[PDB]
Amino acid sequence: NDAMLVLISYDVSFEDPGGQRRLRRIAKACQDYGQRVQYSVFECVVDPAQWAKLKHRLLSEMDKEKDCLRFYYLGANWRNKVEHVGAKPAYDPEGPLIL
Amino acid sequence: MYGNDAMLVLISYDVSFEDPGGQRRLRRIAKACQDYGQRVQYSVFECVVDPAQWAKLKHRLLSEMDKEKDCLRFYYLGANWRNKVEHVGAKPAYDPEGPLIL
Ligand SMILES: [Cl-]
Ligand code: NA
Repeated sequence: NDAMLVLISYDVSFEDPGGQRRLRRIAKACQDYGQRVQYSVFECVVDPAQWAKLKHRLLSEMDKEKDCLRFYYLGANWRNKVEHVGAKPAYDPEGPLIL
Repeated sequence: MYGNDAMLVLISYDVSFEDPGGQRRLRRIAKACQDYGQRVQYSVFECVVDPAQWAKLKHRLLSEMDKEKDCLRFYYLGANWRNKVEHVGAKPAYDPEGPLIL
């Protein structure tokens, strides 16, 4: 199916030992699908098969009692629904602002 | 409640803590956003706003940010944001009582 963008907000206490480990694992899982717009906010462009696989990984890595994941479904036309103002994102500043 | 023309904007404020200004700007931006929704991360905000409200809020946010040091990204979830947001796990620390989704 058509690729869509999911914006993933991972609310984790990263300065805590476990939180740091879980964030690293979640960041690694998300990395090649898009870009890291904050330390724990990820954009992932995914078709249906990719998203089913990815979502399962993320839910497995998080601690459901301590952390929370929020998914924002921007759809296939995410480009028409995202706006960037200001400095380039710290991560991959050479890439496009919008995926 | 909200009007039928209300929509959700998810605001990611990638703010620089290189100097004390960052925390100040974040405090101002958080305050501007607080009236319209909830704070889902330290610098990620949800705001439910109609067109006129958004025009005013957006202008305020752009004026408070430092455009050289910081970045603001706006994600326009539309009038049907409720069908496009999913929460898993613990309640948000800011406004832990309220609904998970506005
Ligand atoms: Cl922290
Ligand atoms: Na960390």
